[PDB]
Amino acid sequence: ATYTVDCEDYVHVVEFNPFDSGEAGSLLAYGGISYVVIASCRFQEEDSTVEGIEFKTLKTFHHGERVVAIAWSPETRCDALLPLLRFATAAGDKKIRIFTSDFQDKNEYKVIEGHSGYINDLVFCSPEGTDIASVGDDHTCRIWDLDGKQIAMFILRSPGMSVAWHPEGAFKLMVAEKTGTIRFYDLTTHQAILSLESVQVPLMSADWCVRNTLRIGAVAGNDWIIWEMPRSSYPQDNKPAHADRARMFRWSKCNENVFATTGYPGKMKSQIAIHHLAHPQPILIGTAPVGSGLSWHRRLPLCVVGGYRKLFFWLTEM
Amino acid sequence: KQYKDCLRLADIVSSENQKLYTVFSKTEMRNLLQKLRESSLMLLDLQLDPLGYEIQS
Amino acid sequence: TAADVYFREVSQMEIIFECLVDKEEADLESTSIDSVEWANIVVNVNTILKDMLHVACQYRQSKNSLYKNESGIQEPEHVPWTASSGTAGIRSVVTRQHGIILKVYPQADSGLRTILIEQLAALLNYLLDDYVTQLKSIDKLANEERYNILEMEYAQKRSELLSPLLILGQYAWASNLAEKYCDFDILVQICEMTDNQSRLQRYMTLFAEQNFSDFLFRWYLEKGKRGKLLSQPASQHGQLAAFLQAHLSWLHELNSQEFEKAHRTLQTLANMETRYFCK
Amino acid sequence: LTLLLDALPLLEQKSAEQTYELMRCLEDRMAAKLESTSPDEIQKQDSSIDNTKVEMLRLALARNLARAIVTEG
Amino acid sequence: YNRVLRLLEDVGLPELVIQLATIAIGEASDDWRSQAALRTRIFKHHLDMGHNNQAYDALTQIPDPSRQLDCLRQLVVVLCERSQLQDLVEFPYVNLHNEVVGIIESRARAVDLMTHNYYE
Repeated sequence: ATYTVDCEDYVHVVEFNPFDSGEAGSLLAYGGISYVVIASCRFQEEDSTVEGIEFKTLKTFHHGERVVAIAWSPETRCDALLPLLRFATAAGDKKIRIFTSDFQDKNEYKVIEGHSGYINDLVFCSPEGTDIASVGDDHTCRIWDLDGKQIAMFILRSPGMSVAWHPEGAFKLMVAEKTGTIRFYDLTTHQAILSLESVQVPLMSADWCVRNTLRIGAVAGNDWIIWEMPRSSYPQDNKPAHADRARMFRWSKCNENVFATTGYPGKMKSQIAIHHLAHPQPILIGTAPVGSGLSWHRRLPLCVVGGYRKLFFWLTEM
Repeated sequence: KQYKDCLRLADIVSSENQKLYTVFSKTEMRNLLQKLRESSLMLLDLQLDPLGYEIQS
Repeated sequence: TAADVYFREVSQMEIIFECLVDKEEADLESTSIDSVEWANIVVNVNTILKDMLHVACQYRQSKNSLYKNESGIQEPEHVPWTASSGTAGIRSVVTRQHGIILKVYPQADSGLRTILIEQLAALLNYLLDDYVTQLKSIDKLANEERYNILEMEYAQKRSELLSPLLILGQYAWASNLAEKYCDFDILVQICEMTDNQSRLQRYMTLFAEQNFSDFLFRWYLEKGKRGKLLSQPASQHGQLAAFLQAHLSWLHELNSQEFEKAHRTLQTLANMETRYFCK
Repeated sequence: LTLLLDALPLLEQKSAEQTYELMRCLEDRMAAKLESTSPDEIQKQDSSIDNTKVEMLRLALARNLARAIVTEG
Repeated sequence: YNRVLRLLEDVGLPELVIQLATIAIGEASDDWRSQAALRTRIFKHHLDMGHNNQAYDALTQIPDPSRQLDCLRQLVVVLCERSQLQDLVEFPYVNLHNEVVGIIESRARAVDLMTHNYYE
């Protein structure tokens, strides 16, 4: 790893804030066994006054449960006039928790109940940050307001494994199902618009390319899979990602040809593989002893993976 | 070791104010570009960009 | 207890005389440097499983075909053919070999001559495994190639796992391992990249059939990990490494005077330029 | 003697070969004393102080040698 | 109890393996072979991670005789390998201070001098 930061406990999930918070540093959230930490990261590649990585814990939230997914709210700002931290979490208790903070003394959380199975993924699904989409082992995709009222529910054919909001198009939710189907839902009409099918199963994670909204990447079985819309429902590319089960797929936020994949946590060291579409092999192979969560920095060609009491950062040479 | 100022000679030679590019032969212009490339390689060895500016990863 | 039926199936008496070296190993008390007799019994099994693989190999040198390994036939036996047993790579026979390699845990705590004899031994065994994968890959026909290129990556990620294991070991055996899985691009090419010898990767491409099309696809795949102008100490003999790892038409103008090509790339760079006005 | 006492507080402060060198210098000084220095001058006060300084040096060198071995690793 | 502990042992989560194995001691009190195997596994992973105190604690909890001595030996080999000799000096040998001393001595005067800052 280019950089390494020590953590109090095991990192189960890690997510960079994909939004602009108005600070010079990039916000990072990571979930432990019973807590969520919010930190600021500054890198030597952004500021020549930083030697390597400046990592500052801003806030720690007691969760009481193992965090499985974290979603940032678009309303999240660190501006001194009206600081507002908002994020959602899913945990092993099948509940969603929305956290709100002013980075001072006001720390509130709301519990949302209604999933009957484990929640596998969640996102904010509105530009205004009012709505949360969640997917789980109850074979539902559910839409919630910040009041914890269910606005909508889509019945899935298998466990929902990943959910993502479309970066430019209003009302388009992507839902990846474990059996290899990726569906798109319109949240205005409450209808499925389209599906894609993976050649391999189980489908474990899918992400939108923010730089090219026609591209979707995923991991299914051992392979990474790319689709280009609207050209075909069939994959454009399908290549090996890992020797034993791929787990997470995330697109780089700065490059439309770069993405990271993670292997399944197990008896082998979890490998991170960074791929470039022009290359038949990974451009970088990292090892994390046991790691969960994968996120990309908003501006830098830098990705983070959580591990045993550590965050590991890889810079990719562009 | 003023390698950044070596590259500014390209801006001076290409300047329409003095039209210095009109007095160079094709062989001299090739030799100038080779010498500018040599100074640009020395900037890369100093961990600067090919033009002598700050590099951000 | 019997043998006639354990000869038709002797392959099983190798996956279990390993599980009985491990349950002997649990009682080897060989955690500290003081234990020794118990690191001598783990080697006595390593010698027998090894010379048993030596015997399968030499009985595949004693062929009868006048086309398959002509040496040993009506032609001179002074030069044996490929020392492979032409084994098909069993998924339990191979697993017990990749188990007893990871009994490189003893060479951590062991007297100096002993750590070398078991290292020459685990080298002698692995040079039968890489030989049987090579013989099986050679036999593959052109169609169904997708399965053939996936079996290649599987052997190449194991010659690549047999290498970090011998990165702590003696490199006097690296010359032999590199020649054993020979026509070796993956090993020798990553050895030329960890050092400052791109005089070696030039000497490798000088005497080769197609190693240029391999080194770019192999070096390009490994670019930024091995042979990187930033991983190597590129300023010394490592800038002598940087000279061939710098191997391209922009440079083409400097070394061949292709001004027209230089103009096209210089304009293309000028268009993508957003960061610096002066540039 | 004079320079040996200076080395005393210097050692006292909070490579392995360098530590061994200093020990050698101390021993050479002591052998010279056993021979050249008269029995009258041999009997002086700093002997016990010199021994404590030497024990501190041995302890720092041992740990220093271990640190050097770790760096070599 | 043996299974959940084995699952924790796989994925590589040694802290959760310790927590679950502690719960499993309450239920399967009669069982002692699976408990010995799981505690030996916890010891190994703590030792591999360099968690010397937790590895020592795990070794003292092993049901089968003398596995504590096994935790004590591999330990000195790797501590001397990590050239982390100061910690080893600070860590007084648990009860048998003279056992450790002598076992160490033995292995040491039995090997060579061209591979051992062990005398060091």
